[PDB]
Amino acid sequence: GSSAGFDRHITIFSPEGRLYQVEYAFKAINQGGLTSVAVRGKDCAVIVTQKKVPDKLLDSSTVTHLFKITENIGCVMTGMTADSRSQVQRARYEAANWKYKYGYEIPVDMLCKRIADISQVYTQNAEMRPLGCCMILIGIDEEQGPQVYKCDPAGYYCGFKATAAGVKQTESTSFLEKKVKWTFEQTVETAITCLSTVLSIDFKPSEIEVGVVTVENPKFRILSEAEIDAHLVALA
Amino acid sequence: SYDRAITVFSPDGHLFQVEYAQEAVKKGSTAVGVRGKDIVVLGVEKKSVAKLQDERTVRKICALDDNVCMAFAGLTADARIVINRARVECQSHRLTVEDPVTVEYITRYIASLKQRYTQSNGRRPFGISALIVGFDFDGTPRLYQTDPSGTYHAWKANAIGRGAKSVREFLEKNYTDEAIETDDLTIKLVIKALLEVVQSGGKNIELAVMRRDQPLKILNPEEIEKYVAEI
Amino acid sequence: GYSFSLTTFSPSGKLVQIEYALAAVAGGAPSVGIKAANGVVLATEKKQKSILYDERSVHKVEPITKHIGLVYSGMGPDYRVLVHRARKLAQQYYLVYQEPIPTAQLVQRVASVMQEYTQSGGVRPFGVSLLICGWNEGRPYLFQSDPSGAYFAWKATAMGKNYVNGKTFLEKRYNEDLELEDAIHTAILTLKESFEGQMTEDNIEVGICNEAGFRRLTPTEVKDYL
Amino acid sequence: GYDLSASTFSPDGRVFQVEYAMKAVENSSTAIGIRCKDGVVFGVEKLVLSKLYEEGSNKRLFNVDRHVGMAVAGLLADARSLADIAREEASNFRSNFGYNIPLKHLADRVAMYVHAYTLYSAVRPFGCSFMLGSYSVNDGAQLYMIDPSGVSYGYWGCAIGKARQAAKTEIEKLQMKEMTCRDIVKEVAKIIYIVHDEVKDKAFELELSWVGEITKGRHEIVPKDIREEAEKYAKESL
Amino acid sequence: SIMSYNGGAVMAMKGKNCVAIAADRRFGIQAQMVTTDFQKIFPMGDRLYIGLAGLATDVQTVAQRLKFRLNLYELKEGRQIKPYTLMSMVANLLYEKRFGPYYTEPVIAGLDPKTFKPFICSLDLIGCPMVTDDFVVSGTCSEQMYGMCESLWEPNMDPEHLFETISQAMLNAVDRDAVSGMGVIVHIIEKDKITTRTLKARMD
Amino acid sequence: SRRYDSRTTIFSPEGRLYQVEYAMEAIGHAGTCLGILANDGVLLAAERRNIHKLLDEVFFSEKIYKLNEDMACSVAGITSDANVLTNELRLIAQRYLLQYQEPIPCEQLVTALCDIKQAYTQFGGKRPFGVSLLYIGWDKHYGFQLYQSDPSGNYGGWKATCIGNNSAAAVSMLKQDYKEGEMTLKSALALAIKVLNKTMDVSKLSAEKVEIATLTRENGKTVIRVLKQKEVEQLIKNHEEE
Amino acid sequence: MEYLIGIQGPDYVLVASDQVAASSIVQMKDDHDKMFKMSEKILLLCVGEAGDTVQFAEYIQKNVQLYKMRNGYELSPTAAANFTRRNLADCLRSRTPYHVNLLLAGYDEHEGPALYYMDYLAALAKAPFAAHGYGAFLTLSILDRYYTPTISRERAVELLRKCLEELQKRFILNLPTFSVRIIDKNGIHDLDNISF
Amino acid sequence: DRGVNTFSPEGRLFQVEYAIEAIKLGSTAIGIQTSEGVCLAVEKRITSPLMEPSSIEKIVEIDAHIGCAMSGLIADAKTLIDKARVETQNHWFTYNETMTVESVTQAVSNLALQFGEAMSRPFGVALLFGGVDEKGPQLFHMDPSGTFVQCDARAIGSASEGAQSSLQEVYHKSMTLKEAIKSSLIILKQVMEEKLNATNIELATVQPGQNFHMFTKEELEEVIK
Amino acid sequence: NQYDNDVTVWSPQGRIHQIEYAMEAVKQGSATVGLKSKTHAVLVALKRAQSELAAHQKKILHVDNHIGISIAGLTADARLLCNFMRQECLDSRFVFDRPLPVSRLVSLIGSKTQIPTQRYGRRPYGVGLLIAGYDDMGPHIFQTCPSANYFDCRAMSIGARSQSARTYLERHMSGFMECNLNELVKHGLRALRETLPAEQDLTTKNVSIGIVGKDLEFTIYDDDDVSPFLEGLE
Repeated sequence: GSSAGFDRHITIFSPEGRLYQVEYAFKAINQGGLTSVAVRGKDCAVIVTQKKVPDKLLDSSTVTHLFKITENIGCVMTGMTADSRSQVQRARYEAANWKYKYGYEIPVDMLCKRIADISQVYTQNAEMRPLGCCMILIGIDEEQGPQVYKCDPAGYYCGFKATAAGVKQTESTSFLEKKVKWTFEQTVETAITCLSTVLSIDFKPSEIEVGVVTVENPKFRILSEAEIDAHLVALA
Repeated sequence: SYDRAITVFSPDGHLFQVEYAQEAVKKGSTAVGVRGKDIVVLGVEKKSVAKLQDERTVRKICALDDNVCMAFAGLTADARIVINRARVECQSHRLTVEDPVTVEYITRYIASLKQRYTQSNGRRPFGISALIVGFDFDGTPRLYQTDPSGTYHAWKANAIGRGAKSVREFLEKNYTDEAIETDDLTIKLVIKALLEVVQSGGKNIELAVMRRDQPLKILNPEEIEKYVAEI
Repeated sequence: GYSFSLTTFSPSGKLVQIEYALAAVAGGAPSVGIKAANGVVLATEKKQKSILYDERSVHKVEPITKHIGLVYSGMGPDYRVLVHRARKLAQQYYLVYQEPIPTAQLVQRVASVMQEYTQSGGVRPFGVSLLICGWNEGRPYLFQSDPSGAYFAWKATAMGKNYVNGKTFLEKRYNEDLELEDAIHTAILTLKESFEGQMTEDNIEVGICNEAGFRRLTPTEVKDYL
Repeated sequence: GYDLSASTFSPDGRVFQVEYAMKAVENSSTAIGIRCKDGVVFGVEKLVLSKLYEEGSNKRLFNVDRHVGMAVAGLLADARSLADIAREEASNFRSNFGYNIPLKHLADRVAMYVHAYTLYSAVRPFGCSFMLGSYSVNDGAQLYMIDPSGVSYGYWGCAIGKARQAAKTEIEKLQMKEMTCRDIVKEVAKIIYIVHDEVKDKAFELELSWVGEITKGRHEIVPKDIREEAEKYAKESL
Repeated sequence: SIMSYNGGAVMAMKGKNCVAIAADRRFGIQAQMVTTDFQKIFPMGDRLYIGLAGLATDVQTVAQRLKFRLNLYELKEGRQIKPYTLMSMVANLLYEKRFGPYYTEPVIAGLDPKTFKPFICSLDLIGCPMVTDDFVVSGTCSEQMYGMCESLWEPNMDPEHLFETISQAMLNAVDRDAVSGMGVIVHIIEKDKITTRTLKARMD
Repeated sequence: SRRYDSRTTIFSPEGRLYQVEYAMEAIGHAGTCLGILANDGVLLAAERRNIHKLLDEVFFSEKIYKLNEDMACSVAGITSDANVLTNELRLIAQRYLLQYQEPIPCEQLVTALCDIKQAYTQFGGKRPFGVSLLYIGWDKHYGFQLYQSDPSGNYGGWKATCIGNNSAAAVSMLKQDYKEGEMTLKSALALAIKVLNKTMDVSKLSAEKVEIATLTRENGKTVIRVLKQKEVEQLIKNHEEE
Repeated sequence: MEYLIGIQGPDYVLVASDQVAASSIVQMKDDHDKMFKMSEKILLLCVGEAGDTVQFAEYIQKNVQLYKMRNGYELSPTAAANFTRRNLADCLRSRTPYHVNLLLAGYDEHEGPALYYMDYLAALAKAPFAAHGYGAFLTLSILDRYYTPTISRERAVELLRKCLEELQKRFILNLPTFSVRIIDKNGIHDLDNISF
Repeated sequence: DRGVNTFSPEGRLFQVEYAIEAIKLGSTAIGIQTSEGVCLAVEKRITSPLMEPSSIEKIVEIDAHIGCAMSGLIADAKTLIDKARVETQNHWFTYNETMTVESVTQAVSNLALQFGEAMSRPFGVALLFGGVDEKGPQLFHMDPSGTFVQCDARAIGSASEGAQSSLQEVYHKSMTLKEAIKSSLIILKQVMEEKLNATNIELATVQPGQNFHMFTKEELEEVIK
Repeated sequence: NQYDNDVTVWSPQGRIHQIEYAMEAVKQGSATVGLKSKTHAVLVALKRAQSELAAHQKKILHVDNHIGISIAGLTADARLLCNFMRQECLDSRFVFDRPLPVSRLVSLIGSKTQIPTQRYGRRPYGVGLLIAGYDDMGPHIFQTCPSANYFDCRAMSIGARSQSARTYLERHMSGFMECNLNELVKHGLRALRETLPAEQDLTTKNVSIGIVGKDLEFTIYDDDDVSPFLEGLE
């Protein structure tokens, strides 16, 4: 836990070889108080996220953490809201550019890597802080099937079978660890169950958000309140 | 691009960095100049008199052109930069005015460059002081002195570097017309002045005299020894 | 951006930021490099935090060209930057000379980039050490490039966690007449000395470099060696 | 000191400079926006700090486009700059795509511009909050609010400024969804009179603007005579 | 044309374990001859030479910039450049001036530094390579050179026979060219030695 | 921005440049580099730091770099900083040759590099290069020469000199053993070994712990070569008998 | 058109040039010097487009002088010739090229006497003798016929006179006087003008 | 540590206030404007006996009708002096006429606050501009803050407070140039540490019809008696 | 303490100390009063005198035929802003062949002076202004500050001890519209007189006037020309 000079203020190495500012950025993801879970099925990918809107005067439809990057790529953001929006805007641009210059749709892992590389620059340059958010990407790849990727503030990215982010990230990881060691309905139910179990909450249709991509219908889709209700009743 | 203001005003109205540059000049080797009838005398403490050294490679006295020489004190690396900037200026002046520069003209250019480095973003002031001599187009002897701040003055006799005060204090009482009457008499005033601070005065002192329409004629070990012998 | 340096000289003559970058490299996952008579082996420990991670989604051993492979110890995201820059440097060289860049030439260029980050404005040095291998003119090469930009040629070496013991182990096991297959065995054994629990074919990555070129060993192949 | 720069995260993951900019908004006077069925009504409690000032001085209601109105709170100079940024964004969109910029897209662009001043030490976060109201046949009524951090959301009713909490409670009692702009104007006036403090901040002027079916999609200042009824009704209410 | 302003001719021939490079020595401006000892063939290694024909000013500039690049290469790489690598280096240098080209067509001749295999090639002013197994020509009298080379060149010639062949090829070719001539210089590159000969030629 | 600026190029209260002095401290602990000028050539002897048994040898040397056809140099201090300066030296020499079609005079090359070093200590806000160099070369104006330059941008010509670890003690020995104008390459090589034996603290001198390069004129051409282990081993043997 | 000529002997270089400065059909100056002293042993003879010659020559002169000030010794004739060519060739494809023809004569301590010929396109050539201008067409063959490598300076002056006499009789332009200079180990010497 | 453009709690720019402090360490300069012209007198303040008094230039010519006296950091003054000379010559070239004293002072003043992090700090000098135009003799004074004003009589430098008192007690609207020249020398002598001779002070005048004239040694001695 | 050196640093109470410090510069400058009627706009400034022998520092400046200004604070900043205003007015006449409406010019000053309050290493303009002008909407009186905020006023006062001048204006503002030019200027001089200490009075050496109106170009009255306006004032 040693420190020296300005190592807790800017992204420079501390005596132990750590980057405190990057570590503080991970704590900024938990400031929002939400948890997200992504599960990969045999032929589908599902993203579920907590939807808290206790303001009441807010327009519920505009409050969301699920975004469409391209026609076949969806994503869920966790952490600082404004930081997330800019990261989503950047990802949309990166994908559009890739298609334009290479003539084909950007692979999910290439997009995640591209976002991770942009995040890395903030951890090496002192004049700007890292974004306080986390991005999880899902989509169907022609040969590898359903993909689930996640990149953080450090610029680290990885592919997962199942993953999570936010306040209850650690417990979601443990819960899914046992389960992993699946049909569309099973993958969706697994995701909702993980979120419900770690949060100790019997979810209602308008309290969660669901995004999916399947081998049959690759287009990223958001489930409606009625579609989510069907799954919620089957789990009960 | 580094644009931080390095030289700024202090509460008492002083420029800290400029005063620190003057401190560096004080640690430099002693240099002494003296005006003469038709020759100028420049004496610099050689100090480093190692037996494994190639003496010619580290000369403090330099030529700026065919008619102007100069001595410096302080950071030797800073001095080399300024000397070369002045050389380019002299060449430029000969290609746009069709005439050699006067002593004051090159002193002005050098002083102006030093002043520019005390009011520019991203850079520290030059850590040197210079003594400029020579003769003008007609044939009059000049002795100027510039410092880190960019101010320059003409002098009859002057000293710079370590223990400059001591050599300056002693120079007032020993500078006259009889003393600078003959060419060999201009070499006598300098040496004595240098001897008040130069350890083991003799082979630790470099010499140079600028005459009329004559090149940088550095004196030699035995040449200087003659004067040292008699003295 | 800041135009001043972040790495400066301390009173005792050290550049602490580079020393702190070396501490980040020392706390990283172990990496071993062994130069055999007819090839080079690059082995690294790649232990995931859980079984949720997809082992075949990211790699630590990366090809730069057809004859050059890379491995690192330290910060993963910093390593990605250098890999991309190394690939670019190799292609620039190929465009001009129409021949694959010699390993030593590539290491020099990569080290130069790393040196730049210890003196340039507003940036910290890379927190990674590299192990570069290659085959040029019927001969194998093994180089190490650290955070400061200095690089050394090695016969066999180790970096990251417990590298000091790994180097001592290598000194009492490495010989000049060793063969690639034999080199691969002693490379895995070196990783085993500092390994935690149960070395499988999913928690270690192996890359080899011979006359045919540089290639990452497939999991099936790694299983056979284990 | 972890709160001197916007490019510095504090140990518990916070950007204190952005939070300090939000304090400035909380010191300002209240401004409310209500979205009904026919359009959007804006109401601002413009404090008159001196009798020497003319009526209409230092307005907090702007026109950023033909169909878009903007209500602000916080540092007026910062807010005026943001209004110019929004105007330019709307004008740029019309040039590139040939039609009126959708409100949601306009709110996104401005919010990201606002978000750009929260990442570096070279600049400081904007010290204001604002609402964007609009109405078109295709999109209907829209109301967005953006704060100093750059987050923007759509609302049915919103309030910004010092009495944002007290104003919000008043706004929740109304059923704006099925209401029309004409009857909502009086309600907005009423709420501002209720949240206005008398002991402190004596003397204020009510600013009203609206956009909807009644103004044919054009954002404008509520007609004087219609504002007279509202002011009258609000005075009697409290 | 700009390529005939100064005249000149260069040719390279491949033999059995050896290479030959020759050129005329005339330096002239249009019809007027200025000197008769102008250098057109520059050494670029122990067994690697480059011949340049075309505008005299560009001949000197290209040779000097190439020397600059080759020297830096040898210091950095710590080895002698390969004949083929030099060809690429030269092509890259000429292509950089795609729109505002150096008016010269280089000819490379040499033996590889480790295997001593003969190598010859010719590039155009833009930088397109032409690696051949027999000969390469460049200059104002290329048509005459092609004629001489096509009928005289034989495979697997030894150093003596190769010398005679390239000598006769150049002599008879430059004699039918008005702005080329005033002497011929020939370099025979062998694995163990370099032989340089000046031929007895017409001076008109 | 101002809060983090380390201010590398400013004068200290007593007119000193801290970064330059701190860089000199680093050079003082680095490997020993010694240069000796003789009547028929110059030599460079440098102690090797990379001595690990698992290290491989595939370069020209470790601390000795050829700059052009008639010049070589040795470095002391930050290794990666030396690579930057050595590459710059090569470019300066080639640029001079492109312009005048003649090899750059030894002193002119050193002066050009010193100008770059001086610039870092005056403006830019960057830390200086932590390198000290020794140059050996031959030119048509002054024949065989030896130069030494440091981080401040200062340089000087020498008959014999030393930089790096225990250079102050190495310089003392040189003063009492170097014969002005009566030295030869063979006699200079012996002195180098003698001096190197004292400054180094590892009993047996060892051929693997050192690197020696000589610069001579052969048939109107400069020859620079790094002595092989055999030649170096023999030299060490001579000292034992000496 | 202006006339330049250089003859290199075993240990000296002899140069000469016309002194006419013209404006269309009138000789505005009849004693114009076309030689520029770059250093103690180097002369630069320049002719060509009005304005360019002086601008270019002065630029070279200032750089040659600066080299001596910075190093303590003069640039050799060969290095100076190459420096001149480099500069001339750099402006060849630029917006402001220098349309000048020149001869560089000099004496090097180690190398001896040197004569360099340079056209406007910057091609550099060392030669025993050379000439520039329309007059070179009538005098080059004369030098070819009488010049020997061991020609003495007295015979060289007579050889130069032969060339200049040919111009008086054959050339259409009026060139009545020539500047004559010689460069050797003792520096640059001014000989008597050759007038007609 | 603050930046160069930092405001103090009392509403002042620190650097500008520190630059004004520097003016107080400078030599005393006196300016007096009368109906017959303007005179400028400055104490040379020679530090040593080996120093040549003629090399010290505290009073300079900007143009034929305008003179200038400086005080404070003399090296900084040169930059402004050259700027002023260029301004008047540019004005002559463009409008075929002379620039007024006020205009020249305005142009020079516009370069005072142009610094930040291009000047890195304000100029540490005060200027006195004296000359004759269509409005007759005119005296202007400019300091480091960029503020310039017309004055009847003004003193700047180390002993400016003492000099000002004397000036305002002995100055009237009818006084001739001779009285001004004598009065200004009387005050200079009273605030000068050293003895006031003809080699340790500088004097110049500018009258209607006459050009900027720097008094010679002989002319000073005559007046000094 | 740690929050009062840079303009980009927000303090914990939600304020920017550097901008507050820049407002102090305006408060220490000599007072200036600006008022208007239904037909005219008047500017009255108390010219301060550094010395007893120096001239009174100018305060009122011509910007255009329909616009005049008064400054309080840093003179350097005032000149910079005045130059900018003059250029904007010139541009308007060059492009549209008409005078730039006063309100639009004040908006331009606001955005220009706001930029430096958000950028690191920049400082706020340390000057306050009173802008008098006349256009199609009538006569105007605007007030700008160092924090880039501006106000449209019926009457205003800025500078040292201007609070008492504002107090005076507050009670007499009711009869400003109907007031004719001569009496409108009196109200201006009376308010300006309040800021002066008891002993000192308004003379022809320390009072400059600026007037613009329905049928009058902005004109500055100094010295002897202000006599008429002063003579007859109780």
